[PDB]
Amino acid sequence: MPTQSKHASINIGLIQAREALMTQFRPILNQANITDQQWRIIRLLAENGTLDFQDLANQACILRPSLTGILTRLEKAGLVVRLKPSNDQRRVFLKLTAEGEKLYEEIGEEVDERYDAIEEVLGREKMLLLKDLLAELAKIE
Amino acid sequence: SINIGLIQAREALMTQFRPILNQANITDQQWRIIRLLAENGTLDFQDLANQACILRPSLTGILTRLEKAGLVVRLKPRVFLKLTAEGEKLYEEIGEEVDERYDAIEEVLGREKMLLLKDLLAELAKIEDALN
Ligand SMILES: O=C(O)Cc1ccc(O)cc1
Repeated sequence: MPTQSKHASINIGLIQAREALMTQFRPILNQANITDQQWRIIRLLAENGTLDFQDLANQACILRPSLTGILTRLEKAGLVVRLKPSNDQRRVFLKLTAEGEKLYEEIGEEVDERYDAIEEVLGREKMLLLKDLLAELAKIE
Repeated sequence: SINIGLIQAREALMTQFRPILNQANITDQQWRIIRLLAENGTLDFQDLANQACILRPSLTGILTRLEKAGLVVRLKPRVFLKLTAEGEKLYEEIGEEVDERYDAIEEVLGREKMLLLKDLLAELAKIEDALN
């Protein structure tokens, strides 16, 4: 065995943590016919109201051409609508439709159950702390 | 959303470490595997798959290339995996630059916050098992 690095990999910790959430969320998403990437988008559009294409890619962490393809499909499905701003000719905003909002709620409630279970166990204070630290690490640069 | 927060925090780390891994001509997945092997000493294929969060056929491909590069050895003739001498060496020289970038990050957020995050992730993982 070599000498361990000074810092443990926060990266691997982040990856294992999200993957443990996904095994709990995978059957929920499968039944609603929604992928992991699709739900990141759906939950972000619901919670932010709207995001422009560029901000949506950064926050959902999806490569840009792949996001376009996903968006195209979500629009054809009637879940996502494009919003154009009167002060920028190229910039595109995205928002859930009525159908998209309803889908968010019915999936959102199922998903939130595990978040609630963890929160009743870990405590609201710690839960907030974890969310705030992730956001502080994420907003670096 | 802890889910979304987790992936955003990860994407932010990636940007900090990308230049280090690319200069070494190593991918995130390859580095992930090298670290897990280095830090566990020896692992079976399945355990490696689970800890790296990589599906088995995709892992086989990555392992195939790490072996051809002389960094990883399969134990032959359930399959076990181990780093070579060179793989260990690579872990140390890349690992040092990686620790350096972590020191810089820790200076931005603060050591206490970094430790808090590590502690909460560890507590999160132990809640997940308990609930199940
Ligand atoms: O945790 C590490 O080992 C550093 C690292 C972080 C993110 C990434 O994508 C690659 C390496």
